[PDB]
Amino acid sequence: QDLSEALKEATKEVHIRAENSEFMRNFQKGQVSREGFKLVMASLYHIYTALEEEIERNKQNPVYAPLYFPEELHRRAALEQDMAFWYGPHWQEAIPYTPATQHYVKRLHEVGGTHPELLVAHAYTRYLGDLSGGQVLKKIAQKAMALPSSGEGLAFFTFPSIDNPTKFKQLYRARMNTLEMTPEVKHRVTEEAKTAFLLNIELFEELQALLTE
Ligand code: HEM
Repeated sequence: QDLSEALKEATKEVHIRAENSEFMRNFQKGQVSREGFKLVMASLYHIYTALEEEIERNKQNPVYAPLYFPEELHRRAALEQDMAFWYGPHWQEAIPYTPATQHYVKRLHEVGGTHPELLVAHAYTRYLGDLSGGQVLKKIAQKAMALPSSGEGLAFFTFPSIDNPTKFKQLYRARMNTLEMTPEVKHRVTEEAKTAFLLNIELFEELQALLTE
């Protein structure tokens, strides 16, 4: 069984749970405020910072290297424009760093430092999602929050070096299938992908509590 297929199978059920999180329902219903959006976006800032720092540490390692697409995928410079937009010039000393965000960053550093062969799980989970449901979330954000088509505030959702997200995703899946793959690596990669989804679910449960409690 191809890694891309194995991953899709392993994560299809938790994906259902992820897209039907309370925070995400509210999001999809058009019920998303400036405050909430700022929270989530700050949290993603720390997360992709960690992910991308670990991608860079392992860019020449053959267990990840074929998935190394900084120009097309990396989100950090984008998230920097977005933080400046949402939090202002001094956003670096403004933005929150929640405990669930930290738990996520911490795992990212463990994977990147000790188990680089799983790093694919974490890039899969985030980047492919961004190129799928992220695109739908983007249109909802624009309508709900009156964000202009020029794109300010939504750099995270914008992939100017990818012309066709669908064909790119196909390319990425195919590449995933060229990684050296043993049963031990395949099993563990698909477990880590599930953990990645859970980390995301936990982040959203925490953001939603913060918006109420
Ligand atoms: C309202 C929220 C969401 C919607 C509407 C949504 C929608 C989608 C749709 C329609 C696809 C299929 C596209 C294709 O086959 O190429 C997809 C794939 C994916 N999504 Fe989501 N999604 C949402 C949230 C999430 C979250 C929170 C994550 C991860 C944290 C995520 C990760 C992925 C991944 C990794 C894939 C690729 C599956 C694969 O083709 O192997 N999605 N999503």
